[PDB]
Amino acid sequence: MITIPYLTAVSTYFSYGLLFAFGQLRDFFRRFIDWWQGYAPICLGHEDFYIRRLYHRIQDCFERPISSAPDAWFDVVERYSNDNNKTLKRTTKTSRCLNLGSYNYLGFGSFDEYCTPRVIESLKKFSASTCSSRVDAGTTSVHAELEECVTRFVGKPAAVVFGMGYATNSAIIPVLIGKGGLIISDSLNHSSIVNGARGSGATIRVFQHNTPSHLERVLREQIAEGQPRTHRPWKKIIVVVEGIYSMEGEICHLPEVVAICKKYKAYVYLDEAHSIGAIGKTGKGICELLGVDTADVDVMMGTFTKSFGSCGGYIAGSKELIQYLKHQCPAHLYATSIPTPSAQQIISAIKVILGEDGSNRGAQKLARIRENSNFFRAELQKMGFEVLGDNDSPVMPIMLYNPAKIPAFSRECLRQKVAVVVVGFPATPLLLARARICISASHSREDLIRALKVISKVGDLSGIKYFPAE
Amino acid sequence: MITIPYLTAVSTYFSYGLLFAFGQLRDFFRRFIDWWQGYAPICLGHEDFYIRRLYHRIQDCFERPISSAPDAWFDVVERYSNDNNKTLKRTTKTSRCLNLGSYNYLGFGSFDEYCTPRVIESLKKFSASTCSSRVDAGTTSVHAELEECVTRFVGKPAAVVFGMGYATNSAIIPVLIGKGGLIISDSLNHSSIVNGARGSGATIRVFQHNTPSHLERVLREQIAEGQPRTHRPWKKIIVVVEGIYSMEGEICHLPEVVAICKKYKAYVYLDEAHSIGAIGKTGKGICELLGVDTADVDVMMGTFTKSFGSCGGYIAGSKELIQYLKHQCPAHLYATSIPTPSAQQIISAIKVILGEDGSNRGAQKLARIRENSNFFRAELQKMGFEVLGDNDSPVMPIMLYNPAKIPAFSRECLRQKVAVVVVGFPATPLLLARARICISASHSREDLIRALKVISKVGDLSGIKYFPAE
Repeated sequence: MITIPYLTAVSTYFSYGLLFAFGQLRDFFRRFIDWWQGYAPICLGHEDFYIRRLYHRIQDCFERPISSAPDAWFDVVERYSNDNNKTLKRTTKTSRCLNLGSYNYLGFGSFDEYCTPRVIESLKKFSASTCSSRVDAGTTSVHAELEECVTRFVGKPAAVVFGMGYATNSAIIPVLIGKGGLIISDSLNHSSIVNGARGSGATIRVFQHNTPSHLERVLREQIAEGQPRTHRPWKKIIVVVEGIYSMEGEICHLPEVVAICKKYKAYVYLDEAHSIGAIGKTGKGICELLGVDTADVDVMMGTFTKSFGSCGGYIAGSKELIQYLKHQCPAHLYATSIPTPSAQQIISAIKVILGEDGSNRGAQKLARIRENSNFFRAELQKMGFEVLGDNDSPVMPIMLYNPAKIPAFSRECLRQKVAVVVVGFPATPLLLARARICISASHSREDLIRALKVISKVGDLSGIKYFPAE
Repeated sequence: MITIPYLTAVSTYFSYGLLFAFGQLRDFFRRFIDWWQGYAPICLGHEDFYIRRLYHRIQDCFERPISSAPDAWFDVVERYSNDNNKTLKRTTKTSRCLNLGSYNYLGFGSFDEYCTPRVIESLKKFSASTCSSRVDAGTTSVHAELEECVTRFVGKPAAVVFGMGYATNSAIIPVLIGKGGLIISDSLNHSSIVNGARGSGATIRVFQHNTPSHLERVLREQIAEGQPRTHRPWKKIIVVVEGIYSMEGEICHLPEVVAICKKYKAYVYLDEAHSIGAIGKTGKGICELLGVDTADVDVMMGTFTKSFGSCGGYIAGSKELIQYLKHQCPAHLYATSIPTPSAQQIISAIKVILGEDGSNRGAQKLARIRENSNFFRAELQKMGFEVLGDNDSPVMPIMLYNPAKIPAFSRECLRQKVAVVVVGFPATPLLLARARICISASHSREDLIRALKVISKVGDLSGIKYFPAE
């Protein structure tokens, strides 16, 4: 699924083994110096080896504090050590870098003159948020008006909105499935989905990432073998897939997945976290870009953090599914309602996207998010880099493959006034370290042109042009 | 289940091996002399080895033709060879032996003055039997009156009567169970029951003869493992047992079997072939002797050949079972009805047994069948023989254990005017050859006394007094 140059797959294992060897050696001279209030230690000796022997070496590439709105250009605060690199502290000095590590695709995480004036007015009339849950006193009028805009937008009959995009997967999967069920998940699913599956009693299998000929062969075996020990019938089967598989940048093969789930009478659980304002000619997600009937999928989970510039989540489906969840979902019963100015800013963003604001800049954003991604991705391939994903996706990871290139590609770019994101080993597979580039609809062409020459010059030093240029 | 003297288990295998060795040698000198119309042979070379090398040596102990009614005393025809023992032919000379190899328990296979005059009258008014089946023109009035006497006698709501006791098991088991079902049979079941189970598509397991602690352990495994390859659920389970296990003479442990079949929701199929006029204070069978509610068993098969002195069979059960069988049983639809004088002789025998004939000799038979069996069996044990069965059973096999004692115990007894039955290897297990003694209610005490001294003198020569006398 990823083409790896053979000579680089060898100098990566060597680079990791050298780190392992020096780390064990150094940790062996700490265990004999600890000779100099009775409870067990907070953490054992060797459960955080790669946290203190690999992460602390490059800890200045993460948790960079900014002091400006998440815009195309922000200010980055500078940090010193003051005690030989153990606890970084922040100065007063700042910079002015190009934002390429945020998520605001449509450029809503800013001050725009249709949403912020309405949200400020919906603040001084409702005071932040209610202190009760939604079934007691936290269902304001704004919370009832917003659950209609989401149903109109997404397309399904009814929807529920929560206040966290991570609790939208750990507090719902236990409700729909329980013990005796099955969950054929995709390999590269978020942590929230797997934690939600663990919170119930269901069994989890995994089919190969983004290929249906392997999804069929797993369903056949699992229905022909029943429960793992007492070969009862499987009470249910649910298949979980994602719209755009981030950190791989690929659009899912939805038409070929739904067709196989219908045949074996399994259910489908879609996850449009990255693809609900980005892809599509109207912004309706993958079910519109790929031309699939929205009633073939049973549940559709989403998130407003990335595109609409406001926290939250939702679930949409048949009108009895929503009635069941509103009566038996712990996140709906026990948790405080989503704040009011954080719901007005979703209402007034869906109005802009649908063009009901009077102006017509709801289509300029949708066109400029595409004419920027198709340009950046095309230009990176011509210089010989290795970028993944298709042509219609806001994310494009660049593969690095070497643990030592992670602090080299980031420190140079920050020094030349460009900010990016890099991902290491403990989170990713060992061999696949990458950098993630996020392109928004607020970047101008003059910025992408200037940022491509900064990247092309840094990529010569590290030698990450694995493919041949022209 | 049978105590075998060790020194006799060794001279039996030696006796059989010597027969095997001489047989192979002799058959090897026939295959080279056959040198002196194109179709394949009727029978291969070596599928009837024990028919021509073991049975032909003692073929004069079987198929003895008699020329008198099956009474306490009959006439046995004498046979010569005339061509060096290849084809026995019958003479005109006869004998007068003591009948100990028939089956008429209650002494109905004779000329008694309440049944024969009625049967002769029901003959000259109905001419043998109808030439049609029962669903077209073979349901005479006598056939409708007889199916009421059987329901009154047996006790269950409805009953069907057939014309053969062997077709009463091969044409019904296919109807009740089919493919996907299970049949836990007892080891020592008749050939008809196993053939009937083979005629359907059901699977057959076997539990250990007359022990319930092994019946439970088979049901547990078979319900915990499902179908043998595709672990579906078992569609049904039926348990087949017999009232009195002939050729072992034991009464079944019915109360401990029904209790375990209720627990696992299996069905029960009883087989009262040997125990429907013999045991019981009224002659109602094992369900009366052992005190078990007759509604705990689902199907009850029987036979009129042994006790009532007339061919036939029956099945009794719930009024919808009979309605289903009368509409979907091949033996009821395609086969000629049971003859009329052979049904009148069952009606007029059940009337005698129930005491509705005016006289009271329906209880004299039931008492004299018991005071004769309890005497004969008690006297045989005191002389040191090995007899099986309980105290309430008309059959008592005497074990011989040696293939050469089969023609020795029979030829002597016939010479001293006593007729018995012996059973060999191809039919029985190898080690267990026996003689079967049948005691009726028509034998007098003077006959049993005289027959016991003939047996006690023959048993000295062959040395079949394995147990110690007093």
